[PDB]
Amino acid sequence: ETVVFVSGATGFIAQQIVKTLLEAGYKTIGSVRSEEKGKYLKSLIESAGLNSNLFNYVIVKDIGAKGAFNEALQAHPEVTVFLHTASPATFEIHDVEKELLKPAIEGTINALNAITVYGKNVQRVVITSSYAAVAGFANLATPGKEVNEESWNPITYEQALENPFLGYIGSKKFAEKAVWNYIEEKKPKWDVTFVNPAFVLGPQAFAVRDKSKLNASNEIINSLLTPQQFVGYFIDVRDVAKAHLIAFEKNETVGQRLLLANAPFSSAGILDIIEKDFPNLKLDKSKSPKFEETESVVNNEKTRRILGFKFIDLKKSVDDTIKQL
Ligand SMILES: NC(=O)C1=CN([C@@H]2O[C@H](COP(=O)(O)OP(=O)(O)OC[C@H]3O[C@@H](n4cnc5c(N)ncnc54)[C@H](OP(=O)(O)O)[C@@H]3O)[C@@H](O)[C@H]2O)C=CC1
Repeated sequence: ETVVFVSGATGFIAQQIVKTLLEAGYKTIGSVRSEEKGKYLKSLIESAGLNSNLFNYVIVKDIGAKGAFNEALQAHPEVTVFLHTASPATFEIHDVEKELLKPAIEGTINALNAITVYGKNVQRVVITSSYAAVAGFANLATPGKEVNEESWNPITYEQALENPFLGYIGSKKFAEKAVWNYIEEKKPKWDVTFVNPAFVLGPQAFAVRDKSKLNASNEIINSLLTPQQFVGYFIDVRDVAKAHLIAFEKNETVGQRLLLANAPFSSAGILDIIEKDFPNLKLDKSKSPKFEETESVVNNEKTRRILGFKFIDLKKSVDDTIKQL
């Protein structure tokens, strides 16, 4: 009876969501940008021993476009759960409002409109948001201070306009705000849950494509193998994926923001792990790091209690990432 729609299903996080849904036996519909991406994903699922009869794809070439999901939800009236995992990709930015904040905000509204009008059987929407909407960064960072599932990044709309880096952060905050504004205003019959991941690391659900460059967050790792250093909170992608299932499965997740952050990390600390665990790689050397004393402290025991499983630690995450390469 439960049919789960997953937007942008070929992505790094979304492929792990799709794999997790199928291991749990859920009928799954993934949106892909092309027939080839859909056939490719189905073949990955087949070659992994999963029941590929549980998976189908729909072609949605442009996920932020007006009405982009209208036809998919006509063709699949059985959808009861909609995991909106993806925001449209962005590239070289010249107009931060028009190229970053606008497509992010309008993309989520356009998706919510289509769900409300065409997804008449949808009971739960899960929004993949971001830890960026929860804690403050750069000069707005609050090192030593606690953030929890109710905290918001204080960045204002105008502050987000200043440069692409803050525009990306602001895009996450104000896209999620658009969802909250849509609920209060239009009062849809479906319930919402948010998953707010920090830096997502870990192995790909199925396959390599190109060992030379992985998804953006995992370039924190592959850059070392291949370096802009980083600091903050990490979360293993498999924990992000499991959290999306709990997000629609439980009643206590309605109106909740699940803070998907495990433990602090640095790029140097990840290099230390690769140095100790992969001796045939003795790599590259750096030193210009940040120290975590720019980061808020995460209190997410509420999330960890709702999720009810133990997170994968950084060593296992990094080890599993390297093994695929
Ligand atoms: N990874 C992280 O650390 C975090 C990621 N997120 C968010 O989660 C989402 C995906 O994360 P991740 O999986 O890591 O990124 P990936 O690049 O691995 O996945 C990107 C996905 O977005 C799809 N996509 C992008 N633009 C469009 C578009 N215009 N029309 C249709 N499909 C589109 C891609 O389609 P194709 O496969 O066809 O290229 C791909 O499926 C992003 O929105 C990201 O901001 C949130 C918090 C942290």
